[PDB]
Amino acid sequence: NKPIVLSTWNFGLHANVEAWKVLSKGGKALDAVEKGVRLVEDDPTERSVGYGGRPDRDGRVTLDACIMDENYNIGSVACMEHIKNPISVARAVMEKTPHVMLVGDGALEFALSQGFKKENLLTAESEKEWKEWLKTSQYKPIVNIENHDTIGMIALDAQGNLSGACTTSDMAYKMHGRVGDSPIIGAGLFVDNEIGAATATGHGEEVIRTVGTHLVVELMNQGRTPQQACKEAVERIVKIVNRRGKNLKDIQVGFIALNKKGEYGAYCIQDGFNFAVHDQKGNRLETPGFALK
Amino acid sequence: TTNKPIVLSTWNFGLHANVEAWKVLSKGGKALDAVEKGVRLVEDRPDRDGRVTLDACIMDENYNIGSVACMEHIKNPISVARAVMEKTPHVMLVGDGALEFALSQGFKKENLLTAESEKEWKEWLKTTIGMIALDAQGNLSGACTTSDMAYKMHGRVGDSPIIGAGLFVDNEIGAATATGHGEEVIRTVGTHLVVELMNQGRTPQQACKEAVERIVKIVNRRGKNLKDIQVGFIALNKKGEYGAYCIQDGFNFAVHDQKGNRLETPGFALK
Ligand SMILES: N[C@@H](CC(=O)NO)C(=O)O
Repeated sequence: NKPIVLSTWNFGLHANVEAWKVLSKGGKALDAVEKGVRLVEDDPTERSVGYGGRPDRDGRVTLDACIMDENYNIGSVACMEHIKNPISVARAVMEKTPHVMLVGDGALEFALSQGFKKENLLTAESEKEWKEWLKTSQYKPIVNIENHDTIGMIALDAQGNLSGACTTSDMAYKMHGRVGDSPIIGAGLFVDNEIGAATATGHGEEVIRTVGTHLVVELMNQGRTPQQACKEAVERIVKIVNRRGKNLKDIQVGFIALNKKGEYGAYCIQDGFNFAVHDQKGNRLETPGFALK
Repeated sequence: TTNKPIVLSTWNFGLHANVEAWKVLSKGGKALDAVEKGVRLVEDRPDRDGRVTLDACIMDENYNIGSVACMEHIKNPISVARAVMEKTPHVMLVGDGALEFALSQGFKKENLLTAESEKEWKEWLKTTIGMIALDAQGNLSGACTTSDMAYKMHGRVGDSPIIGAGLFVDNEIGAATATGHGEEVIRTVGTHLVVELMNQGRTPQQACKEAVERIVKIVNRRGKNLKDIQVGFIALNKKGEYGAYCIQDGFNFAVHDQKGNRLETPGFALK
């Protein structure tokens, strides 16, 4: 039932508190996801443990984010530098332009024109670690409990409307200009008010290649419970990884989903993914099942 | 009875791209080379700041994908997209980083703004192809490419470089490529939708039409007038059956199999 908000990782547990304040007050799902994410972007303690702080291999912090409302309105930004609140900029792309995605310079120029301010997002430690990783430049992207940077959040409000948001600076030491799943509708996020929503975390390339969240939602449309849909999407990714001659231990993909009745579910390739669910009973960290036994 | 090889592409000028793909396919070549060469032909207006930025993506028979968006100074984006897929651990590069990669792979940096495109942009200030193929081995691939920024905001990205929007290929199901307003293809994840419908037992024709019909319903729920929204798809399955459908009339597509290259007009929803 409802309202209910679900989100990826510890960062999501934190974002959930603000999201829930909006939701419990009868607020719009879209404000609640924007407001929950902004709570973590703006929390200096979260930033200080690395939130939104990963640099690409050129030492540049570049952010991917998108947001989706209950009526297929979307906004997204990819490879955006110097702006701390990318979800809000994505919301502006949605609301203030006839486009759905800006990237690079253009996404920053647009942010600046909407009143957002340039700041340095690169902490000294991250800079230091970057300088150190550059000695060998061995790109080994990892996504787990100790290494992640995503808030994917999906919520059903009091009116029975869905919305969602996804955002990251991951992956650290990506090639400059690299875009993950986080800003791509149907990869890192998809919301259809008639069926359900889903968001994701893990190796973005794999999410993008399988159009993961769209698949999850289409599986809810085809009769699956949210959990079953996440499981089947993950099982699709597992087959594809194998057909590709790759080793599944190198790949983490986690999905969470919400249907229109507020039922929820979650599944992942590997153990080492958790999500946060806040309904009327409170805010909980749950760990779903996984395919790689 | 499989119909292979077969290539389809969007719009009238698909006829010509099809002839380049067919040179590859008629010799038993890979779908992947066929679509690449095909949309290269199309490659051989700027954004509102006078900058020519290009988008492309490519998808082969085994879920390999590559994509470039808002990339400047490189004529043949589809081939950089192919380099992304094959030579990087990533699937999409944009902006300056896509260019820096292109240059490291030996692509030539060039000026893309023609004499007359420049003067038409200054003027305005004062006032695209998808291709899918099935090769002789029975494998699919797809490519699309776009170079018209239509004076949009610097950094705007349409559907051409987004997997599941402008292009999707599943070798155990089929392939689709999209036409029409990028923002609407993106929002509806159009080509992934088409292919999952083929996976739900629709023929390519039925999947294109039902995709479009779901999207008409979405446009309705958004309070927009269908006349302002153009979306369409062409699709191919593993048996070489194909189809095509759109919201509105006036889009054609080109199809080449052993019966030859030809232009066809699909059905449309807006009557
Ligand atoms: N999906 C992100 C990585 C991630 O989930 N990080 O927690 C990416 O590919 O950029």
